[PDB]
Amino acid sequence: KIEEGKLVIWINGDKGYNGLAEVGKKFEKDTGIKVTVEHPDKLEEKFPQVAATGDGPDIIFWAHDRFGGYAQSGLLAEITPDKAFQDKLYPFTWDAVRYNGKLIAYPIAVEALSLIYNKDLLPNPPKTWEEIPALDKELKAKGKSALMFNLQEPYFTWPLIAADGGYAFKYENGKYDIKDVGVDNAGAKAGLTFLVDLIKNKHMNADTDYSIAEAAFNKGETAMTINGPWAWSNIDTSKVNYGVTVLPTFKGQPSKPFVGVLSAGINAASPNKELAKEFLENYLLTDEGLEAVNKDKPLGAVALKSYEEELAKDPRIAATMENAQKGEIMPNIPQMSAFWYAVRTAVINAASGRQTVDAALAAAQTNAAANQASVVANQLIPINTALTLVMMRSEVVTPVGIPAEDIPRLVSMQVNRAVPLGTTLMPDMVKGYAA
Ligand SMILES: OC[C@H]1O[C@H](O[C@H]2[C@H](O)[C@@H](O)[C@@H](O[C@H]3[C@H](O)[C@@H](O)[C@@H](O)O[C@@H]3CO)O[C@@H]2CO)[C@H](O)[C@@H](O)[C@@H]1O
Repeated sequence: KIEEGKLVIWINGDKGYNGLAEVGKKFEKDTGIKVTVEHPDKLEEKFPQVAATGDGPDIIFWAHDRFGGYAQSGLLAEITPDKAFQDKLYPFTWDAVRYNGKLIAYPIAVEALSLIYNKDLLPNPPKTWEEIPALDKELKAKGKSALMFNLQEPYFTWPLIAADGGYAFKYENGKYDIKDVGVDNAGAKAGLTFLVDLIKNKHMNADTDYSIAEAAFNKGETAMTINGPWAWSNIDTSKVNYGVTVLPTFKGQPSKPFVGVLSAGINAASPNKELAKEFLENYLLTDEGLEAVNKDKPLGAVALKSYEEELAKDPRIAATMENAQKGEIMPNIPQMSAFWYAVRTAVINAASGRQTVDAALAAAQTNAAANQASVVANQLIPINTALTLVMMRSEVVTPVGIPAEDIPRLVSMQVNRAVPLGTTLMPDMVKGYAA
């Protein structure tokens, strides 16, 4: 699918890919180089799996946190901006995409979660997490809710987990100490406990995901959500009169969102490295280029100084940078995805009641040092067999499969194909796995 003299680009489905495609059509008009923008599911998992070979796209877009792992594995071309080009972008954004000395991607924009609120339900939004139970009660009476946001992705809960002292890897000297993990300290427990009580007290549902929370906010049913700049386009379109503001504090500490830098990497395997560079440097990272993407879905505070100077005038963007400042830039180290999986698991388990907070975070501290494991058949499993534990073991494999953490829930569910011993159990092999 990668061919000399064409570009294939991958970007996430929540970003402005139609806008990016317009930049691509301008590139093609100038250069004769066809550009195809795709937004695959699980692209960030898909990329390391397929570029491992020589496949995948010429250009990949993601937050910088995933980049060091791609670099560590040799999947990224070292990029070669000249000093004048580097000077067009904020130094702290190049920092985000520097790994083991080398620039491994182009920074595009600075993403931080903010509190989004409906001015016609809550004209004065809460300054603290602690007042939200009371607010939800008052609003429940009016047939509304106070707050909904995606609880299936740790990105969204981390600001609260971090507020009172949770952290990922301790930053010491000038290094991240990957032996000093902070997902199971007192502050982390306090934050996750506070969320678990929101659910226990019926102020939030453990099953709330991205699209549920978005539909509810945009339909005027809940007073508040937590989301990024990319979400503002759809709220605009729904004519909710909304504001963007600083996240609530918890125990008098600011929420500390993990800050991402949307970045564009060039595939080490691409025979279009120069074309990709000229697309990125001369078409995308221009006022016009970024405008076109931003108009589709807002980017946040862009890395390009000249266009940010304009965007910075928007209170929404100032709100984004205030939240950014209170939070922390994500590491880009390879251990970041293991960290995220460990915390994903902990949050989902604690919130659903499958595990206590303390137990869930103890497991997260241990798992942050490991890697996401998948279900592997421990026996020949004939077609239509109801799964028992002795049929399933756990292994760190690529491509990943059903999460090993799902084994208990798999018990009694049926496979729809014969699964040989040692085969990775995939989601499409199990009947009813969608639920
Ligand atoms: O939860 C499992 C998940 O963990 C890792 O995903 C994290 C991303 O790496 C990280 O950048 C961030 O993702 C957010 C984006 O930055 C933002 O642009 C927007 O698209 O929302 C994203 C959150 O949904 O946080 C997530 C974790 O929540 C890991 O790399 C993934 O492969 C893995 O599936």
